[PDB]
Amino acid sequence: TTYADFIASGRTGRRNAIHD
Amino acid sequence: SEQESVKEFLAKAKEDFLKKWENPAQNTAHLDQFERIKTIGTGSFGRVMLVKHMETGNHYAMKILDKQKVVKLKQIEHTLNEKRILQAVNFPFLVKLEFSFKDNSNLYMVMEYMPGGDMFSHLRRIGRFSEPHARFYAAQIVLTFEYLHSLDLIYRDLKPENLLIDQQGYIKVADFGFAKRVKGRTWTLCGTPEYLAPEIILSKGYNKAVDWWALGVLIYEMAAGYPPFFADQPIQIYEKIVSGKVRFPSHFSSDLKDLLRNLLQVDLTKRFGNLKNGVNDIKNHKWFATTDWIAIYQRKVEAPFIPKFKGPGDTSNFDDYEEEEIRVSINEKCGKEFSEF
Ligand SMILES: O=S(=O)(c1cccc2cnccc12)N1CCCNCC1
Repeated sequence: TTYADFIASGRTGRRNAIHD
Repeated sequence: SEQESVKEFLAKAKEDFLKKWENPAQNTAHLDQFERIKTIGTGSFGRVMLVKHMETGNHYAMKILDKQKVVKLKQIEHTLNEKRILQAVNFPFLVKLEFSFKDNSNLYMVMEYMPGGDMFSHLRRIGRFSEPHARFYAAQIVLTFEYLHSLDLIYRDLKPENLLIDQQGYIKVADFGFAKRVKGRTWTLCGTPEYLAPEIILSKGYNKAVDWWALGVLIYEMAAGYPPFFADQPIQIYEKIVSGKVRFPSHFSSDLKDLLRNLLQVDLTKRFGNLKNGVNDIKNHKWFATTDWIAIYQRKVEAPFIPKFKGPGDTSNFDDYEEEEIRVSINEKCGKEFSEF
């Protein structure tokens, strides 16, 4: 399932802003 | 009728903002007035600490920025934007800046403290919000963006991490590191990968419409429990964003889907919030038909969820972080670059 793929992904924690 | 009262509200709100914008408050406290209790977060840049103001016994969230670290990351102009905008604004779902000041080493921004934590913690933990629960929060962002954009402000970092939940269960937007007062276009690559509009990814030169795209991401994340575009690495997220495909859970109502296709619209002439009717294309949408906008602004609507009050200075709703000492050098760093702070 999509939920299962997200929860096993490396981006379920707090996400940092990006920049140049 | 309705729209002329909104107009009147916003004209008065602009006069208020302009006075503070052209004449910013400055040096309104000192570090020694605050007792440092605990680090409760990290933002786009810097760290945020629970503190207690001695003279009142009020608790506050103080953001500390190392001026030398800010210069190296080329955030000088963005941090001046951030403090100048936040001291000037005033709206119920914007966190209030109470004091700002600086010393030889750091910049400080002391804000009202929300012990309930952010939407991120609560969303991840419960998995996903119901549609009514999601619309309650979305409505607050829609009005806040209505307020900010009327002042020529773009926000540029919407995500659950930046939305604090107050003791009434309403939102405060809590990080302005990328906020900017611009009429017309701007070009800086900034924001968070999952939330970036395609025009940002493609180095294209953009406006306020990227905030409405980010709203679509937020609503989707709140109602699905995951973001519309996700992968293990940012570049894989950017490909999905630019592709122009999006897939919705089978549980999304047909109205939600139709709101979201109009917010996550790659075509800027077709993206809701951007068109001739601006924000009213969103506010008058069917997904929002149940929403009473004045009752939301006034905080009369019953919140879906109210964080557990364990005290004025309780920190159990935030994670634990590494405690760095505040070191104030005996020499002034970066005086000229930050003189207006
Ligand atoms: O610690 S915070 O930075 C923070 C910033 C500004 C004001 C705050 C007020 N109360 C709590 C936390 C606050 N925060 C927690 C998650 C990280 N993103 C922003 C919200």
